[PDB]
Amino acid sequence: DKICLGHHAVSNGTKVNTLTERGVEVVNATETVERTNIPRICSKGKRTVDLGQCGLLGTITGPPQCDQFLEFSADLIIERREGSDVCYPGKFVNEEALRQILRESGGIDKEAMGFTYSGIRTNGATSACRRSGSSFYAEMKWLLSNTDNAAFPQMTKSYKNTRKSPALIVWGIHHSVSTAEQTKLYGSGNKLVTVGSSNYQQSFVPSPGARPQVNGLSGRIDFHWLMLNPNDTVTFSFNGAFIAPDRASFLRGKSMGIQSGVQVDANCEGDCYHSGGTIISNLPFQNIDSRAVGKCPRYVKQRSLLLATGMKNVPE
Amino acid sequence: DKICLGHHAVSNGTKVNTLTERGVEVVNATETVERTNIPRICSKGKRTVDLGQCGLLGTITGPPQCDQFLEFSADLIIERREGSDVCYPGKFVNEEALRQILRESGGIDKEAMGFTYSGIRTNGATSACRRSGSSFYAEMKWLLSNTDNAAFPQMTKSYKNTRKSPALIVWGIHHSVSTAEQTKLYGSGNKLVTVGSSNYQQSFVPSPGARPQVNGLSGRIDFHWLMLNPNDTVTFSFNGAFIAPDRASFLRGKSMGIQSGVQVDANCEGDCYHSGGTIISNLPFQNIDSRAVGKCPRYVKQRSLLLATGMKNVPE
Amino acid sequence: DKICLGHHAVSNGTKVNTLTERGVEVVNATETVERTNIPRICSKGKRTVDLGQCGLLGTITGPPQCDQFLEFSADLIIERREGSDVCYPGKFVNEEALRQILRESGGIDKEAMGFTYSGIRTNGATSACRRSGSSFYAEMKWLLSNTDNAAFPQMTKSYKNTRKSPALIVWGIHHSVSTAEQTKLYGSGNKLVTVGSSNYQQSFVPSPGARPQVNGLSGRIDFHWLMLNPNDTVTFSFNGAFIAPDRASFLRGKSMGIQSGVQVDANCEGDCYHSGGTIISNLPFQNIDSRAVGKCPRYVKQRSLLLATGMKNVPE
Amino acid sequence: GLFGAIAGFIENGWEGLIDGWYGFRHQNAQGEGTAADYKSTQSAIDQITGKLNRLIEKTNQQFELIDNEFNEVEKQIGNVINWTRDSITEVWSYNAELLVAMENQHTIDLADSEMDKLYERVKRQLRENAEEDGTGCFEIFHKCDDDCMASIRNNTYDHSKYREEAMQNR
Amino acid sequence: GLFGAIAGFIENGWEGLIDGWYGFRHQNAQGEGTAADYKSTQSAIDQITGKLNRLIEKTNQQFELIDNEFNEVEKQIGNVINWTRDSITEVWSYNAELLVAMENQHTIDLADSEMDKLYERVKRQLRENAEEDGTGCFEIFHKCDDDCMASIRNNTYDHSKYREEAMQNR
Amino acid sequence: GLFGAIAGFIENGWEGLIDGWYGFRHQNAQGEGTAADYKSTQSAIDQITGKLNRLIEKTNQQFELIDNEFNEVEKQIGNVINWTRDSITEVWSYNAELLVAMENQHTIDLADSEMDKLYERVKRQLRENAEEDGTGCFEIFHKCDDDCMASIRNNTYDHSKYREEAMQNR
Ligand SMILES: CC(=O)N[C@@H]1[C@@H](O)[C@H](O[C@@H]2O[C@H](CO)[C@H](O)[C@H](O[C@]3(C(=O)O)C[C@H](O)[C@@H](NC(C)=O)[C@H]([C@H](O)[C@H](O)CO)O3)[C@H]2O)[C@@H](CO)O[C@H]1O
Ligand SMILES: CC(=O)N[C@@H]1[C@@H](O)[C@H](O[C@@H]2O[C@H](CO)[C@H](O)[C@H](O[C@]3(C(=O)O)C[C@H](O)[C@@H](NC(C)=O)[C@H]([C@H](O)[C@H](O)CO)O3)[C@H]2O)[C@@H](CO)O[C@H]1O
Ligand SMILES: CC(=O)N[C@@H]1[C@@H](O)[C@H](O[C@@H]2O[C@H](CO)[C@H](O)[C@H](O[C@]3(C(=O)O)C[C@H](O)[C@@H](NC(C)=O)[C@H]([C@H](O)[C@H](O)CO)O3)[C@H]2O)[C@@H](CO)O[C@H]1O
Ligand SMILES: *[C@@H]1O[C@H](CO)[C@@H](O[C@@H]2O[C@H](CO)[C@@H](O)[C@H](O)[C@H]2NC(C)=O)[C@H](O)[C@H]1NC(C)=O
Ligand SMILES: *[C@@H]1O[C@H](CO)[C@@H](O[C@@H]2O[C@H](CO)[C@@H](O)[C@H](O)[C@H]2NC(C)=O)[C@H](O)[C@H]1NC(C)=O
Ligand SMILES: *[C@@H]1O[C@H](CO)[C@@H](O[C@@H]2O[C@H](CO)[C@@H](O)[C@H](O)[C@H]2NC(C)=O)[C@H](O)[C@H]1NC(C)=O
Ligand SMILES: *[C@@H]1O[C@H](CO)[C@@H](O)[C@H](O)[C@H]1NC(C)=O
Ligand SMILES: *[C@@H]1O[C@H](CO)[C@@H](O)[C@H](O)[C@H]1NC(C)=O
Ligand SMILES: *[C@@H]1O[C@H](CO)[C@@H](O)[C@H](O)[C@H]1NC(C)=O
Ligand SMILES: *[C@@H]1O[C@H](CO)[C@@H](O)[C@H](O)[C@H]1NC(C)=O
Ligand SMILES: *[C@@H]1O[C@H](CO)[C@@H](O)[C@H](O)[C@H]1NC(C)=O
Ligand SMILES: *[C@@H]1O[C@H](CO)[C@@H](O)[C@H](O)[C@H]1NC(C)=O
Ligand SMILES: *[C@@H]1O[C@H](CO)[C@@H](O)[C@H](O)[C@H]1NC(C)=O
Ligand SMILES: *[C@@H]1O[C@H](CO)[C@@H](O)[C@H](O)[C@H]1NC(C)=O
Ligand SMILES: *[C@@H]1O[C@H](CO)[C@@H](O)[C@H](O)[C@H]1NC(C)=O
Repeated sequence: DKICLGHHAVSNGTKVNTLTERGVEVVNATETVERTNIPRICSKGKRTVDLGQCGLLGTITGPPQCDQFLEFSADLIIERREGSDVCYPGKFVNEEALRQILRESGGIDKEAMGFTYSGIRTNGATSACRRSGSSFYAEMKWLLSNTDNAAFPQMTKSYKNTRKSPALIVWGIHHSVSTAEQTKLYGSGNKLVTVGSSNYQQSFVPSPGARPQVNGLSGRIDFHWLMLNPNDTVTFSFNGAFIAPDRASFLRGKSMGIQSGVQVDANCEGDCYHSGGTIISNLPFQNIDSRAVGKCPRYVKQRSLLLATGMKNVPE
Repeated sequence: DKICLGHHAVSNGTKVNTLTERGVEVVNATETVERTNIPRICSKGKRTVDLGQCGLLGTITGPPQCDQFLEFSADLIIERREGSDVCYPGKFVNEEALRQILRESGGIDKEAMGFTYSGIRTNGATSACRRSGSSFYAEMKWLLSNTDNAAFPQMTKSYKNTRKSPALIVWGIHHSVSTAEQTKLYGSGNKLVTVGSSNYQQSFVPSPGARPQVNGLSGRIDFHWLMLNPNDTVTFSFNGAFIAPDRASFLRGKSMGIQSGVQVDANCEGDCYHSGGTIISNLPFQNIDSRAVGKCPRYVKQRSLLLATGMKNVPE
Repeated sequence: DKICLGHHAVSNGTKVNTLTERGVEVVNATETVERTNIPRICSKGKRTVDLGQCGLLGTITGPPQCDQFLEFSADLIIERREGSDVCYPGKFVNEEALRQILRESGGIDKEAMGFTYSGIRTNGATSACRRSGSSFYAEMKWLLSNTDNAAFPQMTKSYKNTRKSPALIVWGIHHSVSTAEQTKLYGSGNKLVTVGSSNYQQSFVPSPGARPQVNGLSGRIDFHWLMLNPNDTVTFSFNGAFIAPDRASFLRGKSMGIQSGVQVDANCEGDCYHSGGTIISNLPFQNIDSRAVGKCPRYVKQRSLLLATGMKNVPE
Repeated sequence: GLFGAIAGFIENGWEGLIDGWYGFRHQNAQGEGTAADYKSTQSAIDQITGKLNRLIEKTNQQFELIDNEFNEVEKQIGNVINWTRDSITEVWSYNAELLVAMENQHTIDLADSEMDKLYERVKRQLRENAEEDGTGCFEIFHKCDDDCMASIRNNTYDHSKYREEAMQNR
Repeated sequence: GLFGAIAGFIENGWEGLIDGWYGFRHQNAQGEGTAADYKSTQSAIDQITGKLNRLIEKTNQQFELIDNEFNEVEKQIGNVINWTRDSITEVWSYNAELLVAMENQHTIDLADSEMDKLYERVKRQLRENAEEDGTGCFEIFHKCDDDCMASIRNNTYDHSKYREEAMQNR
Repeated sequence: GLFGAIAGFIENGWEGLIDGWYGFRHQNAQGEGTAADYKSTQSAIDQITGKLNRLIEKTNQQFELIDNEFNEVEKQIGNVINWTRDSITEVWSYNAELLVAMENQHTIDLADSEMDKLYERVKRQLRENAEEDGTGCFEIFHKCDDDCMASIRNNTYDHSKYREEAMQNR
C-alpha cells in the first residue's frame, strides 16, 4: 500500500557549529585544527646542520666550538640553546639581522682577504679560546704593537670583492680591562677605527674599563659587519684596538633556519618546524605554536573547529 | 471557500545591503559597528594610577612631580599630556621601549643598589628640581669631584641582581653648558663611562656645549637603561659626567597602559580604552578610534553596517 | 499536447571553481585578478616632479644635479635609479625615514636660517661639485679656519623656527682623508659638534681616515637631520668638521612618492603605481606587483580567479 | 528570495499580522479572520537570534600601544606601524562588509524558506480537498466553519473526513 | 544545484534559446515554437549584476612605500616588513579564493532557483488541466493553439475556461 | 534545514539504513523491505568530498623567523612584531571560525536538498497513481509486489501501465 522515503542516522552523532547554531549534531565530522606534534626535527632528505655548541654568528669568526662549521652547507640550519658565538667575551653589533641572513644563506664559503702586515704583531691569543693551549678566533687575527707599550702605525688596509655576489665582512673592536691595558697592547693616546664602503660610512673609538668576569676574563670584543658588493672596496683605517678579518664569507644559496631543543630525525619529513618539533599535517590551521616557521597551517587560537562531513543526525 | 497564507510587514522598514542588492528593505535590523563613546576612563574595579604631572619614565628616576609615584602598583596606568619625565632637562635613550615595558609592569618596586662612595661628592643639585630649595632626582645621585676643578678617580662600581626577576637599571650622563663647566665638575681631560652586563656592552663619552634654555637651564642629562638578569652583574667604569643610580627597580606583575585626556570614573567598567574615553560595547566592530587598546571590537572604516534580524519587508 | 520548460546553453562554456567543485562549466564568467600593466607612469592631471638625476635627499642640500629642484612642488614624486643625493661623497643618517617624509611632503619651500659668521672661512668647495668650476652644496656652507692649520673658535649658533609647521634642519659632518687633513682645515685637537632641540639631544665627533675613491675623492661627509617644531630653537655648538645649513626647509602639503624606470604620460590617469608602471583597473585584486603603492587592488598570489556571471552550462 | 514565496508568488505581506511572522487569514460562510503560526515563526526567530549570539560572542584579545599620541615615535618605525595598522584596518573593513552582506542574504532566504515550508505542509494536509490558487491560497471545495480552519492550524484536520464530498465537488 | 532543476530534472539546456535565459518550447497541433521568459531572465541578470557592482565598488585606501627597491633598507627592519607583507598577501589570497568560490556556488544555485520558480508558477497556472511529466514538461489534455500557449506566457491563461474538458480528458 | 525535509516533514532518520545516505523502506502485501538510492547518496558524498579537497589543498607559503626564542630581540621591535603577529592571529582565528560555520550550514542544507530532490523525483514518477502522505510517504492505490517497488528504484516504473486502476481506486 505504500513506499516511504528517509535518510540515515546514528546513535552517536558528532556535534558541530553553524552560522545559526552551536552544537547541532551531524552524522560525521572531521577536525580542521592540527594539535599533533612530532617531538623531533623531521629532516628526511635535507642537508641539515645542527650547530650544537656552535653559535650561528660564531661560524663567521670561528671560536673553537665552531671549527667544524667554518664553511658549512645546508638546506636546514638548527640553532641550540647551548650554542655560543664567542670564546673571548664579546657581542655582535646588529646580531639578529646577521642571524636572519645566515639562517637563509644556504651556508657559507670563505675566501682569504689577502691582508698582509708590516710593523705590528698579529698572533694575539687568550686562555678563553682553547685549542690545546691558548689561541684565538680562527677567521680573525688579533693585531698589536710589536713590543709592550709601543706605538701603532696609522694603517690603511683594503679589500675588493671581486666575486659576483656580496661579501660578508666582519671586524672586531677590543675593549681592554684598563685604560692602562689598551696602552700596553697598542700604545697610549686615543685610537680610531673607521670603515668606508661605497654605500657605507661609520667610525669606531675604543672604550677601555672594567667589565665583570666572563669565561674568567673581564675584557670584551665588539664584532661588526657589512655586506660588501661586487667591485666595491672596503677600507680599514686604524690605530689600535682592532681585531682583523682574515677571511671574507660568501653565501652559498638558500636555506631555512630554526631554533629547537629536540632531536633530529631522518625518518620523518616535514616543512613546518617549531622549537618543540615538527608539524606534519594537511589541515588548513594549527593550534600548536604561533611562531612555527617553514610551510605551515595558519596558527589559530581555537583548539578545535569541526567541519561537517555528513547530514544532520535525527535519531529516535 | 478558502484559506490564504501570508507573512507580516511594516510601514517603516529598515534598509540593508546583501550580496546581491544595496538598500533592500527588511522588517528589522540591528547595528554592528559601535559609534558610542563614553567620554571618561571607565575604571571600576581596577587598581588605577593617573600619572597626572608625572611622566611614566620619571617614576624610575624620580623628579619632584613623581615623588608620590616611585613605587606604584596598578592594573591600569594613565599617562597625561602634561606629564614630564624630567626636572633637569634631559632625555631617555630608547624612551618608548622603556615606556612599553613600564605600561605593562603592573607597577614597580625599588631596591637599594648599595653603592658606596669614597673620594667624590654625591650631593649635586639644581633649581630646576624643587623640593622647597634646590634638589635632584630622588632615585639618583649627581656625582662630582670633591672640590672645584679637582680630578676624578677612575671608578669601578658593580651591582648583582640577586632576585628572581630582571632588574631595570638606569644611569644618567651629564652634558654641561661649556667645555669649561665639565672641567669644573669633574676635572679636565676627556672622561669615559662604560657598562658591561653578561649580555650587554656599550660606551658613553660626554659632549659638553651650549644648548637652549629649558626650565631656565641650558645643560642636559642623557638617561640610559638595561634590564639586568638574575645572578648577573652590571659594572660601571667611569671618570666623570655620570649620574649614579641609587635604587634599582623591579616589575610587580601585569598591567595595561593608556594615554588620555578625560576623567577617571569608578562607576562604569570597560576594557577598551582610547584617549577620548572608553568603548563599552558587545558589537563585533567599532568606528571610533583605530588606536584603541585593551579588549576591543575590531576597528573598521565603515560608519555603519546593518544586519538583518527579520525577513524582507513587502508592504502595500 | 505539451509545453516544455528549459534554460539556455552554449557550445563554449567557461570553467570556474566553487565551494564544492573545481572546473564546473558555467555560461559566462569574468576575471577578478588584474594582470594588465600600463608600462608608463600615468600622470594626467597631477603636479609631477621627475627627479631624474637628482636624489630626493639632494633636494634638501642641493648638489648641482638638484639645482632645479631646491623648492619643488608636487602631488606625485618620481625617483629614478640614476638619482644621486650627493656630489661630494657622503651619506645620510636615517636616509630612508627622511625619504618617506619628503615623498609625502607635497614638496618643499626654503627659508634663510640667517646664520652670520665672524672668525672663520665659509666658502669651501671641491671638484666633485661642478658648477663650471669647483663648488659645493647650494643650501650648505663648508666652514673652515681662516688660514691653514689655524684654530677654530668654539661656536654657538641658533635658529628659531618662527613658522607654524615644523622645520626640516640638516647639517653635515666632514671626514677628511687624513688626521693631518682635519688639522689643516680646522686645527689640531679633537673637535666636537652637538645639537640641542627642546625634544632632541645628540653629539657628533669627527672620524678622519682613508676611504676609497668616489667621484675621485676619498673623503666623506655625514649628513644629519631633525624636525624643529614651531617656537623651538636648535643650537649648534661646534669646533670644526662641520658643514653648515644655510636654509631650512618647510613641507608644502601632501604628495605621493614612487620609484620607477618607465616614462611619464599625461594622457592616461592612474592612482596605483609600481616601478614598471601603472595599474588601471576596477578589479578588486591584482597579480602584478605586491609592492604597488597608491590606491590599488589588493595583491594576491593567484594569477586568475574567475567569477561566474551566468548559470551552469549543460549542453548536448 | 531563493525559495520564491516572499516577494514571490505571495504578492505582499500583511501589516495586520502583528501576532507572529507567518500566519493564516481564512475566508468562509462565517466571514474572514486571521491568526499566527507559532511553530514556523519561532523557527525563524530562533535561527535569527542564533546568528546574533554568534556575532556578540566576542571574548576579545588584548592589544597594547605600540606608538605614542603625545610624543611621536621615531619616524621610520612609525611608518611601518601605520602601514601595518592600515593594512589590518582594510582586512577588517572587508571582513565586516562581507560578513553582513553574506549573512543578510541568508537571513532573507531563510525567512523565505520557512514560509515555503509552512505552505507545503498545509498543501500536504489537504489531500485533494483543496487545490492551489497561485497567490498563496488554498481554495477549499468542502465547507469549513471556524472549527474546521482551527483544526488545520492545530495540525488536526482530517482529510478522510471530508474526502468524498470535496472530491466530487471538483 | 541546490534546487534540483538545472542539471537536474531538466536533462539539459537549449542552445537554440538565444533570446533569454529561461523560456518555453511548446508543441501542439500547429507544430513546435520557442520563446523567452523576460521576467525570470531579468531577475537572475539583475541579481548577478548586483554582485558585480558590489565587487567593482572599490574606493581604495592609500598606501605609501615603506621599503626601497633601489637602496635596500636596513636588514632587520626589511625582514619585518617582508614578513608582514607576506602575511597580508596570504590573507588576501585566501579571502579572494574564498570570495569567488562562495559567490560562484550561490550564483549557480541562484540560477537553479529562478528556473524552479518559473516552473512552479506555470504548474500553478494549469490547475488540473495539465499534469507533470518529470523531464520539465507539462502535458496538456485540452488542446492549445499558438493563441493558448501565448496566453500562458502572458500570465493570462484561464484554467476555468478549459477546465471540464481537460478534467474529463484525464 | 533550508529545504524542509531532513528534521522537517520527514520526522527522523533511519539507523537501519547502513547501505547509503538516502533510501526507501517499502510496505506491501509481501511485507516490509529497505534499500539505498546510490545516485542521490553519491551526489551528496561527491559534493562533500569536494569541500574537503578544497580545504586540504594547501601548498603553503614560507615564513622565516623574525624574532628569537633564546636571545630576546630589542624590545621596541619585539613589541611591533608581537602586535602584528597577534593581529594576524586574530584575523585567522576569525577566518577559520567563519569558514567552518559558513561551510557547515551549507553542508546541512545541501544534504537536506538532495533528500528533497529524490522525494520530488519519485512524486514525478507516480502521476496520479499515488498521493502524498506528508510524513515523507507515498500511498499507492494500485498494488505493488517487490517487482513493482524495484521498478521505481530503477527509474523504470511505468505510470500508464497501472494508471486506470489506481485512478479509479481513488
Ligand atoms: C681570575 C683571577 O683569579 N684573576 C683575574 C685574572 O683572570 C686576570 O688576568 C687574566 O688571567 C686569565 C686567566 O684567568 C688570563 O690568563 C689572562 O691572560 C691573557 C688571556 O689568556 O686572555 C693572556 C693573553 O696572552 C693576553 N693577550 C693579549 C693579546 O694581550 C690576554 C689579554 O691581554 C687580555 O685578555 C685583555 O685584557 O690576557 C689574564 O689577563 C686579571 C686581569 O684583570 O684580573 C684578576 O683578578
Ligand atoms: C637665566 C639667566 O638669567 N641667566 C643664565 C643662567 O640661568 C645660567 O646660570 C644658571 O642659573 C640658574 C638659575 O636660572 C641656576 O641657578 C644654575 O645654577 C645651578 C642650578 O641650579 O642648576 C646650581 C647648581 O648647584 C649647579 N650644580 C652643580 C652640581 O654643578 C648647577 C649646574 O652646575 C648646572 O646646571 C650645569 O651646567 O647650576 C646656573 O648654572 C648661566 C650659565 O650658562 O647662563 C645665564 O645666561
Ligand atoms: C686621483 C689622483 O690621481 N690622486 C689623488 C687625489 O685625487 C687626491 O687629491 C685630491 O685631488 C682631487 C682631484 O682628483 C681634488 O682636486 C682634491 O682637491 C680638493 C677638492 O676638489 O675636493 C680641493 C678643495 O679646494 C679642497 N677643499 C677644502 C675645503 O679643503 C678639497 C678638500 O680639502 C678635500 O676634498 C677633503 O679631503 O680638496 C684633492 O684633495 C689625493 C689626496 O688624498 O690623493 C691622490 O692619490
Ligand atoms: C601615523 O598616523 C598617525 C595617525 O594615525 C599620525 O598622527 C596624526 O598626525 C596628524 C597630522 O600629522 C595629527 O593631526 C594627529 O594629531 C595625529 N594623531 C595621532 C593619534 O597621533 C602620524 O603622524 C603618522 N606617523 C607618521 C610617522 O607619519
Ligand atoms: C624583501 O623582499 C624583497 C622582494 O620583495 C627582496 O628584494 C628582492 O631581492 C631579490 C633577490 O635578493 C632581487 O632579485 C630583487 O631585485 C629584489 N626586489 C625588490 C623589489 O627589491 C629583499 O631582498 C627582501 N629583503 C630582505 C632584507 O631580505
Ligand atoms: C613577545 O611575545 C613572546 C611570546 O610570544 C614573549 O616571549 C615569552 O615570554 C614569556 C614571559 O615573558 C616567557 O615565559 C616565554 O619563554 C617567552 N616565549 C617565547 C617563545 O619567546 C616576549 O616576551 C614578547 N616580547 C616582548 C618584547 O615583550
Ligand atoms: C560516542 O559516544 C561516547 C559515549 O560514551 C562518547 O564518549 C564519544 O565521544 C562519542 N564519539 C563520537 C565521535 O560520537
Ligand atoms: C568520518 O570522518 C572521519 C574523519 O573524522 C573519516 O576518517 C571517516 O571516513 C568517516 N567515518 C565514517 C564511519 O563514515
Ligand atoms: C666587475 O668588474 C669586472 C671587470 O673587471 C666586470 O667583468 C664585471 O662586469 C663587473 N661587475 C659589476 C657588477 O659591475
Ligand atoms: C521610520 O520612518 C521615518 C520617516 O519619518 C524615518 O525618519 C525613520 O528613520 C524610520 N526609521 C526606521 C527604523 O525605519
Ligand atoms: C528590532 O531590532 C532592535 C535592535 O535594532 C531590537 O532591540 C528589537 O528587539 C527589535 N524591535 C522590534 C519591534 O522587533
Ligand atoms: C642564582 O644563584 C643562587 C645561588 O646563590 C641560586 O639559588 C639560584 O638558583 C640562581 N638563579 C639562577 C636563575 O641561576
Ligand atoms: C572557446 O573554445 C576554444 C576552443 O578552440 C578555446 O580555445 C577558448 O579558450 C574557449 N573560450 C571560452 C571563453 O570559452
Ligand atoms: C560575458 O562576460 C564578459 C566579461 O568576461 C562581459 O564583457 C560580457 O558582457 C559577457 N558576454 C556575453 C556574450 O554574455
Ligand atoms: C609662537 O609664539 C607666538 C608669539 O611670539 C604665538 O603667536 C604663537 O601662538 C606661538 N605658537 C605656538 C605653537 O606656541
